[PDB]
Amino acid sequence: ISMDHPHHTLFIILALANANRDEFLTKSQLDEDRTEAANRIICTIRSRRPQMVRSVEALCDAYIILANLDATQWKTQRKGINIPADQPITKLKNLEDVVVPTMEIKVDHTGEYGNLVTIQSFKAEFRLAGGVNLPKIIDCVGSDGKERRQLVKGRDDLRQDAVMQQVFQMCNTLLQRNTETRKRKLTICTYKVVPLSQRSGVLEWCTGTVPIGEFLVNNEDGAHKRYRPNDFSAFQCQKKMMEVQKKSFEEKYEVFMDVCQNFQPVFRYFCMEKFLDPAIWFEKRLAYTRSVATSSIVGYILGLGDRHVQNILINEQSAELVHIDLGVAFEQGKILPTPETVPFRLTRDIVDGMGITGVEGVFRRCCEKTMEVMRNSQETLLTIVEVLLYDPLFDWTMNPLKALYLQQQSFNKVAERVLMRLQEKLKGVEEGTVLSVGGQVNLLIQQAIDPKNLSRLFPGWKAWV
Amino acid sequence: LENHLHVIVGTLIPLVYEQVEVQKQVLDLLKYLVIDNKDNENLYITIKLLDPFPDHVVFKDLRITQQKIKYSRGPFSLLEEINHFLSVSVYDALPLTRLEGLKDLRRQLELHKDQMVDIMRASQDNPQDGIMVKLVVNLLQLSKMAINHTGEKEVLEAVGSCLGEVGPIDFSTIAIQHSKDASYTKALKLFEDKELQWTFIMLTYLNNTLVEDCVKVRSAAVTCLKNILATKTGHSFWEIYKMTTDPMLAYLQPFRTSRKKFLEVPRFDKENPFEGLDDINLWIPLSENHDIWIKTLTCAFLDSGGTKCEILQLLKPMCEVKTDFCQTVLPYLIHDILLQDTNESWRNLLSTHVQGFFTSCLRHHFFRCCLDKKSQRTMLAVVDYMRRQKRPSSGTIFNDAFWLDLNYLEVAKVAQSCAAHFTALLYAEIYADKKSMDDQEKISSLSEKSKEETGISLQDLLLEIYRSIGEPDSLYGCGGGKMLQPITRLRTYEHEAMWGKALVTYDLETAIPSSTRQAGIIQALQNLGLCHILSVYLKGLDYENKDWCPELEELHYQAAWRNMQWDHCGTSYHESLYNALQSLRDREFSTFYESLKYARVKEVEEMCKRSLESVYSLYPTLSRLQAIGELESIGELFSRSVTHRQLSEVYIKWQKHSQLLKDSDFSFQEPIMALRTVILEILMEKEMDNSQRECIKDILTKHLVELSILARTFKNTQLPERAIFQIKQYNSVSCGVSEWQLEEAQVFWAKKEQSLALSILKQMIKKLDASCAANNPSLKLTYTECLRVCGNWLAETCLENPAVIMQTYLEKAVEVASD
Amino acid sequence: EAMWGKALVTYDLETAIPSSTRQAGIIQALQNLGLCHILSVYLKGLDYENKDWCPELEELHYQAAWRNMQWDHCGTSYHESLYNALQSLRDREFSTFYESLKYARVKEVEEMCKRSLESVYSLYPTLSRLQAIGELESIGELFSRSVTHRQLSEVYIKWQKHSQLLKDSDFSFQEPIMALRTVILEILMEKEMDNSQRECIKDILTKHLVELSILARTFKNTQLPERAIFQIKQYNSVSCGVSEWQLEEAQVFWAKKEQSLALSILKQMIKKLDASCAANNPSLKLTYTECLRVCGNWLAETCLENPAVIMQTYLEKAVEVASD
Ligand SMILES: COc1cc2ncc3c(c2cc1-c1cn(C)nc1C)n(-c1c(F)cncc1OC)c(=O)n3C
Ligand SMILES: [Zn+2]
Repeated sequence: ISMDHPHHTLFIILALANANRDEFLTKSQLDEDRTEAANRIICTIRSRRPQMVRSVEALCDAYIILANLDATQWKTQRKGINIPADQPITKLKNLEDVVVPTMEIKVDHTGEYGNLVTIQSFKAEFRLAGGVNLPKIIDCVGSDGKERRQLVKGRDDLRQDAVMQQVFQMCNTLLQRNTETRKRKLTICTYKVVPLSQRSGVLEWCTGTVPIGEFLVNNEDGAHKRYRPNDFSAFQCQKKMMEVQKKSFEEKYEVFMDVCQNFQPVFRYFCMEKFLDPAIWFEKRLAYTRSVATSSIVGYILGLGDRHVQNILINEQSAELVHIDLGVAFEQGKILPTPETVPFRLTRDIVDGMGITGVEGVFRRCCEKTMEVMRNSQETLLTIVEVLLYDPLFDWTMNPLKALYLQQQSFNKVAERVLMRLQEKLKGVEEGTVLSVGGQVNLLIQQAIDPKNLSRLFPGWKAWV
Repeated sequence: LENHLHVIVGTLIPLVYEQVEVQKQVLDLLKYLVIDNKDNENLYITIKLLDPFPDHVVFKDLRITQQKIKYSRGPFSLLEEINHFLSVSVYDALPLTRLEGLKDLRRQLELHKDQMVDIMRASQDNPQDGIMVKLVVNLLQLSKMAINHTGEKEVLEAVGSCLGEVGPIDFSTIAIQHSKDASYTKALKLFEDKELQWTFIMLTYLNNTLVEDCVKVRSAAVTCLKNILATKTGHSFWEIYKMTTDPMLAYLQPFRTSRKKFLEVPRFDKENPFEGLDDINLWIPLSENHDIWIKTLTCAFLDSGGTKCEILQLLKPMCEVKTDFCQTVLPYLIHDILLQDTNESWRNLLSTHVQGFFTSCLRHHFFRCCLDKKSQRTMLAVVDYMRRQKRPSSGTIFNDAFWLDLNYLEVAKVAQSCAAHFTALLYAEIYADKKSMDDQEKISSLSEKSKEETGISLQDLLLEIYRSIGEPDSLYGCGGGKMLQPITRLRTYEHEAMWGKALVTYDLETAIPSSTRQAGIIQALQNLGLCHILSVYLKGLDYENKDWCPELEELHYQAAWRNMQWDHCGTSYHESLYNALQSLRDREFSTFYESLKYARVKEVEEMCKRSLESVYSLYPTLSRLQAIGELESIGELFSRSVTHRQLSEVYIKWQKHSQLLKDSDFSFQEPIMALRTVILEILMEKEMDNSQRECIKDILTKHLVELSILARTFKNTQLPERAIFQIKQYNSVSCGVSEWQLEEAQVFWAKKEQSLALSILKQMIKKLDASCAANNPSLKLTYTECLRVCGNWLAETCLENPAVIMQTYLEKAVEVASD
Repeated sequence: EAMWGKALVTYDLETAIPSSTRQAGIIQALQNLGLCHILSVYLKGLDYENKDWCPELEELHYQAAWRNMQWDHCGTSYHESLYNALQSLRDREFSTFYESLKYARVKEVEEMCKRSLESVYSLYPTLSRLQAIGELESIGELFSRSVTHRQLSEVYIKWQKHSQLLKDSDFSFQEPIMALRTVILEILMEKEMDNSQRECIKDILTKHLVELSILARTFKNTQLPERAIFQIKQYNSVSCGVSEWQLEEAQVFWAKKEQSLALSILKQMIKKLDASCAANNPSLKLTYTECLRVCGNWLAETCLENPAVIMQTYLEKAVEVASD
C-alpha cells in the first residue's frame, strides 16, 4: 500500500514511528512492537524512495519543533508574530518531493502521481487566534502561486479527529450514493487532519469561517450586543447560570427560563447582512439549514458530544456549518458529570437562523432523508464503526481526567454496549419501541429543543445561546 | 477597431442577400476586413471571438478563413465551444446575428453527450457556476430580445432546438442568477465615496445612450456630459479613474475641458419645500400613464427639493427625453433627499406617500387602481436600492431596511404579484421580524393579526411564495387552518404522487371549479395507468356538455396520442404532437416538420413570456423540447431508408440522453419515455418487413424494461405492470425464458406479492436449467441473476432454510458465472 | 382481499378478459372505492357501444342509479326493483312500491332456493338483500302516515340493534344495507317539508354516517369514511364549530395516515371547546374528554410533544374534566 500510494500512507507510518519524538526533540510490549514494525516499513520505503522519506522526516521534525514553542509571550497580540530564526521550519525551501500534508489527494489507481502541488517555502509570520494551548497558524507556499494556511497544535491528540473525519468521509460517500440526498446536496463538511505524534499534530485551517460563538456572543462586537441592546449581556446570563448550578432542578428551570425570556435569538441576521441579494440569501439559508440537518443526524448516529459554541464554525461565503473538536463521541458525554441530555445542539439561535418556519420546513425533511439513508446502510455503517472502535489507539472511552478537563476487560463490554446502542439507533428502536423515520426525527427534535433538558446542561455548553 | 468590429460585421452580414450590387461592395469590405487582415496581432483575438458566417455559396471563403483562425493552436472540445459561445455572447448584438452560432452549438451538442456527462460531474462542487445553467439562461435572454423583431421566428426555432438537446438535466441549483459585468463591480469598488459612485454610474449610462439612434437623447446627453465633467466631482472622478484602461475614458476625453472655475449649479431654494411632493396624484399613477408619471415624479424631485449632490439638478434634460433614465435615477434621488433630512419631515412624507402607492396597488373600477406593472417594478427597485444603503445613524442592516416607514407585508405581496419571489420572501421575513419587535417592546397569531388589520394573511402569502419558488421541502413548512381546505389537500397529494387519494378527493369534492376538477381527474387517471377508463370517461364527458375550455382539449389530445387512438381528428403542444404523429403515419413529412417547428416556437415563446426567477419553471419546457427533438430526429430516420445500424445508434443516443437525465424528476422524465414507446410502436405498425420487425421489437422490449425500472425507482407500481403487459403483447415467448421476465418478477416483488414473483422466478430457473447447462453466453447473465435474486428473496422472506438457499441458489449463481 | 385499486388497474390493463366480466369488475371496483361521479360518467360513456347490452349491465346501471340517487335513469331484477321502489316512495304511490318489494322478495327467495345449498356462505347475499327489502317495507308505513319524532327514533333503534346483530358479518354483506339506510334518510329529509323534525332526521343521519365511518375503519377501508364525512359536511352547517362527527373526521384522517391534519383538527376542536364553555354543559362533557384523551394519546404515539406537556395539558385535563 505504501509503495503504490506513498502520499496517503507515509505520514501515518511516520506518526506511528515518531510517537515519542516530541520529548526527544525538545531535549507495553505492543508499543515497541508497533514502533519496530513501523521502522521496518519506513526503512523499506526509504530503500525505494530515499529523498521523499528524508524530506518528510525533516518536515515532521520542523512541525514538531514549531509545536513545542511557547507562545504565552504573544498570546495577546493577534496581528501576527514573525517566526524565531532558530525554528527549522523557516530554513526549509523548495521541497519538490513532499506534497502539502494539509491537502486532499485524489486517489489515482495508476501509481505515477506525476503532477501534484508541493511545498516551496513557509511564510515567516505565524498568527495566533486563541485557543486553550495557543495553537499557531502558519502559511505554506506551494509549488504554484497559492497560499495554504495550516494549524499547528501541541499537547493534544489529533488521531481521534482524523478517524472521525474518515467516518465523516464514508458518510459523505453514502449520502452521495443515494439519489434523494444527492439531489439535496446533503454533505458533511470535512477537513484534513495529519497527526504528527501522540501530543502534536497539524491540520487544515478552514479559511473564511468564523466560530458561531464569536459571531453571536462576543462581548465587544457580538450579535447580541449590536442587536437587542436592552437585553441581558452574555456575562449576566453566564453568571446567573453558574450561580444556579448548585441549586435544585426547579430553581435551575426557573432561572433558565428567566434568562431565555430576556435573551432572544439574533442569529437570523447572519445571512441577511452577509448576503443582500434575495436569491443568494435564499440559497445560503437553504444550504445552512441542510448542513445543520445532516450534521445533527450524523452526530446523533455517532453520538457526537460537547457541541458548544466554540466547537462549531460557519463558513462566511457558503453559510455552512463545520464541526471541530470531535474528541467526545459515541454518547460518552452522557457519562460525564452534569451529563449532556440532548442528541445535538439545536438551541434557539440555530433554529432562528433557519427562518420563520424554524424546524417545520426544510430542516425536518432533510432530517428524515438523512435518517432514511442511515437506515438503508445500517450494516455498512455497523461494520465501519465496529472496525473503528476496536482500534487499540482510538481511545474513546471516557476517563476521569478528561471528565474534569471538559468541565472545569471492561473495554469489551463497553464496546459491545456501544455497538448495540448504535444498532438500535440505526434500526430506529428507541426506548424499546420501534419507530418510523419520521417518528424518530420528531423524538430527536423534541429532545433537542426541550427547555427542560437545556436547563440541566452545563453553563459552559451555553444552552441559552 | 476591435471594439466596434462585431457591430459592423453583424450589420453587413444580412445585406448580402438583398441585392447583388450592394452585395459586391459589402463582400469586398468584409473580405478586406477579415481575410486581408488575418495576419495582424491586434485583430486576431477579435476575429477569433466573432460570429461564424452563414453557410452559403457566398461565404465559403470567409467561413474557411474564420474556421482556420479560430481552431489555430488546437481544436475545441465540448466545453470549449460553450465557453466560446458565451464569450462572443458578451458582445451585444441583434439576435438575428446569432443564428449560425446557435446552429453550430446545436450540432456540437448533439455530436457529444458523453462530454456533457463530464461537465455535469465537474460542476458538482460549485453548482452555481456550472456552465449549463449559464448557457440555458443565456439562450433564454437571447430569446427575450428576439421578441418584436424581424427575425424572431427563426431565432426562437434555433433556441428551442438547442434547448431540446440538453433536456431537463438536474442543475442542482434553485435561483437563476442574472448576468453581471465583472468590470462594473470592480469599478464600483474603486470609488469609496458615495457621490463618486453616482458619477461613474450616470456617466456610464450617458455614454451608453450616446450611441442610440434617436438624435434628441444625444443632444441632451452631450450637454449632460459637458455639465457633469465641469464640476469638482467630475474632476475628482477623472483623477481617480484615469489609472484604468477603458474605452469610455478615451471617448470622454475630448468632452472634458480645463477651466479655472468649476461649474456651480444654482442652489436656489423654494420658499416652502414638500409642496410639489405633497399631492397624492403625483405618487399614484393611472392605468396607462406610467411614462408620464415617472417623468413627472423625477422632475418633481428635481424641482427645488433637496439634491445636495452637485451631480443632481444637471440630469433633468436627459430625464425629460428618456424614461429608462428616470427609473434609473429615482432611487438615487430619494437616497440623496433622505441623506440631508432634518427633523425627519422628508422621511415621514415619503413614508406616507409610498404607503399610499403600495396600498393602491393591492386595493383589488376604483378611483386609483390597476397600477401598471412597470410602475410597481420601479418602486420595488427603489425599495431594494434603499434597503442596501447604510443609514446616517451608523446603525445596522435591519435598521438600514427602514430608511422609510414601510409595512413590508404589502411590499412583499406586490413583489410576489411582480414575480420577485425571493424578494417577496425576504420582505415577508423582515415584516415578521419588525412585527415581533414592536410587539415585544410594548405564525398563526401574526397571520390572524395581519388578516385583521392589513387584510392579507401572512401564512397564506408565504404559501404562494414558496409555491412559486418551487422548492419541494419548503411547502410542508407552511401550515395553519388551510390544510383542511380540499384544494391544499389535493395539491399535497399530487406533490407526493399519491394519485389514488387525489382521484378520490377530486371525485368527492364538488365545490372545486369544474375545469380544475376534470383536469385533476384526468391527470390522476393518466398517472394511474387507467388508459381505457380515461378514454371512456372522456367519451362520456361529451354528453351534456358545452364547448370545452382549452385544458379539456389539451388533455384529450394528450390521451389520444399516448393511447395511440388515431381515429379522432392556436395549436397547443399536445395537439401539435398528435398531428405530428398522424403525419408521420401518413408520410406527410412536410406538415410533420411544420408542426414540430410551430410547437418549438410556441414553447420557447411561452418560456420567454414569464419572469424566469426559479429554475424549476424551466424543467417542463426542457422536457417538452427534448420530446420534440427526439421526434424530429426519428422523423429523418423514418423518411429515408431505415437500417439496423441507424436504429442501433439512435437507441444508443437515447440511453446516453437518459443517462444525462438520471437525477431529474419523474414528472419530467415520463413524457419522453411515453413518446419513445409511442414512436417505436408506430415503427412496428408501419415497418412492413420481417427482418427489421424483430429489431424494432427488441428495441421496444429494452425500452419498456428501462421504463419499468425507472418507474420502480420512483416507487410507482402501475406503469411497470402496463409496460410488462405491452411486452407480453408484442413478444410471445415460446422459449419461456427472457430477460424482461426477470423484470416482471421484480415488479411483482415491488407490488408486495412475494408468492407471485417467487413462483415466476422459480419457473424461470427450472426452464433455464432444463434448456441448457449455461453454455449459451447470452443466457449466462440472466440465469446467474435469477439464481442470485431467488436466493436473496428467499433469505429475506424466510420461506426456505439457509442450507437449501446457499447450496441450491447462491452457490449455483457463483458456479454458473465481458464487463 | 378488497384491494380494489389493483383490481381496477388489472381490469383496465387486460383485454383478453371477456367483456361482460371486465366491465362488471371495473364497475364494482369503482363503486366500492367511493368513485361515484367517475362511475356515473363511465357508465354514460359505455352507452355508446350499445350493440351488446347484457343483463349485468342493466343490473349495475340500476345499482349505480339508486346508490348515486340520479333518479332519471329509466323479469325485473333486484336492483331494478329497489330503484323502482324508491321511485314510488318519492312519488307517494305506495301500492306499486309494496308490489315491487313483494316481487323482489319472491324472486330472490326463488333464486336462492333453486340452488343446492351445500355451504352456509351461499346464504349470505340473499339474507342481506332480504333484510334490505324488509327495512324498505318498514319505512314504508312510516312515510305513509304522519311522521313523528318517536316513530323515527324507534326505527333507528331497531336499525342499530339489527346492526349489533350483524357485528361479525363481513363488510360485503353489511355495506349494501348501510347504503340503503343512508338513501332512505336522504329521501326522508328531501320529502319532509317541516323544520321541526328536520333537525331530528339530520341528527339520525349524522349518527348513521358516523357509525358507517367507524364500521369502514374497522375493516381498514378509507374511501367510504371520507365520503361519509363529506356527506355530513353538506347536511350540517358548521356554525357552533364543535360536534361529535368532527372527532370521527379526525379519526378517519389518522387512519388515512395523515397525522398532521388529524392533530390540527383535534387541536382546533380543543381550543374551540375550551373557549366556548368551561365544561359546565353536560352535553359537551364526553366530546371534550374524548378529544383531550385522543389528542394526548396521539401526541404520545407520534412523539411531537414532550411528556410533561402531554400529561399536564391533555391527559390530566381530560381526567379532571370528567349516564353510563
Ligand atoms: C481543523 O481544525 C480547526 C480548523 C479551524 N479553522 C478555522 C478556524 C478555527 C479552526 C479550529 C480548528 C481546531 C480543531 N481543533 C481540534 N482545535 C482547533 C482549534 N477557529 C478556532 C476555533 F473554532 C476554536 N478554537 C480555536 C480556533 O482557531 C485557533 C477559528 O476561529 N477559525 C476561523
Ligand atoms: Zn382596477
